[PDB]
Amino acid sequence: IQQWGAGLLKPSETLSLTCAVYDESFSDYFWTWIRQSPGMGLEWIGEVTHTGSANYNPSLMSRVTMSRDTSKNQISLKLTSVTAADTAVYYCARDSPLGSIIKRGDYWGQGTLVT
Amino acid sequence: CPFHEVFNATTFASVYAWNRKRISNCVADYSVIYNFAPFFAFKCYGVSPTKLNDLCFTNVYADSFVIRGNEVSQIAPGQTGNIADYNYKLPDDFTGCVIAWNSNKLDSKPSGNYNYLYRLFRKSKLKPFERDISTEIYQAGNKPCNGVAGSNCYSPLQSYGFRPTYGVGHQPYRVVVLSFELLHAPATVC
Amino acid sequence: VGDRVTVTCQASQGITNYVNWYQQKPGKAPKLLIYHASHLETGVPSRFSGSGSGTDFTFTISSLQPEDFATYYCQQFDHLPPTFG
Ligand SMILES: *[C@@H]1O[C@H](CO)[C@@H](O)[C@H](O)[C@H]1NC(C)=O
Repeated sequence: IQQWGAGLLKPSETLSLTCAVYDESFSDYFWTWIRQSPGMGLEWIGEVTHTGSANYNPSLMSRVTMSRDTSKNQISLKLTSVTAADTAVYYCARDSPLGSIIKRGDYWGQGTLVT
Repeated sequence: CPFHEVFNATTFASVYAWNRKRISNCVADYSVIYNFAPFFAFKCYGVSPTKLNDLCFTNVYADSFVIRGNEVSQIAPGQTGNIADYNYKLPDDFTGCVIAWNSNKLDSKPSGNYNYLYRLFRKSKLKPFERDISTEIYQAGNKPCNGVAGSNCYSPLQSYGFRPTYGVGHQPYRVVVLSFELLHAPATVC
Repeated sequence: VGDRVTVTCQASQGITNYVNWYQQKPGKAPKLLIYHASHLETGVPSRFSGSGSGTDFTFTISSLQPEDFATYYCQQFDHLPPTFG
């Protein structure tokens, strides 16, 4: 899996990151974004289901925005308001839907760090 | 017998609602089905394909639908997957035939076709020769969904994405399975 | 260290049967070791296992191979949003 976006930012602006896959079954898996503050646990940002939808964490509901692109098989994450309290590293994670169960986060990307 | 219409229907039903037709009190000439030059897969269990017209059965059932190529292998008895376990189950004591041929020309457009759906969520696997067509927001976890999608509330059906540029493993294939039945009733079809 | 180690994870409000156990290393992306209680991912040689419901989930390892030095993490599925530990 590949990712890219903005590396260095300034407070009070917007951030955009893109996660791209290299397969052709990019239509039947849940795709989630994970945030990790420097050396402090982990955080769950949001997810996009199979049928082009999105569920956002209540804490960051308004700020965050997820989107897909089936033509090029990419996923876009946007944050409206950036600051110095959101410096972290972001990972792109995948979940395979089974029958009545979901194998959450069975594959993680390298991710990228933002300030 | 009107096998011509079943094999020449303009539109085929979705996988989760396989189209079934009954045939009885007829004269069976299966050779006509060989008019279609291409046949990606053609198999028969329990009866030799060459001696199909020399047998007598009480009746037959034709079940037709459209699937993906790489899933065509899941239409055999004693199989498992995302199709054989939730959309179409074949009992082991199977006596019939299965036919599958590509449909790239007629069932694929550049824009993307969403007319064909297949089930993806279900609590329990289907019984052999059973069907279930009931749209409902599948619920996961202890919380009740209350008929609204969300964190653990999903749509069971998934829509195939068909484009003419897809690989050979994703271009749709039309599939039809014939099941023969003979019982105490007089052997009509022959 | 050496032979055996055991860890526990607990939930305050509400009970659940869904938890996950992930592994991490110095600067590499996390890996999922165990999903849905005892059910094991098909990448687990050295008996990484743990079974228990009722707010007292457990993680147990039979032996410490030379490549067992991580920061193993719990997780939840239900009770949105998921929270780690
Ligand atoms: C199918 O029916 C249509 C409509 O009459 C006809 O044009 C076509 O030739 C038929 N094809 C076959 C293979 O029966």
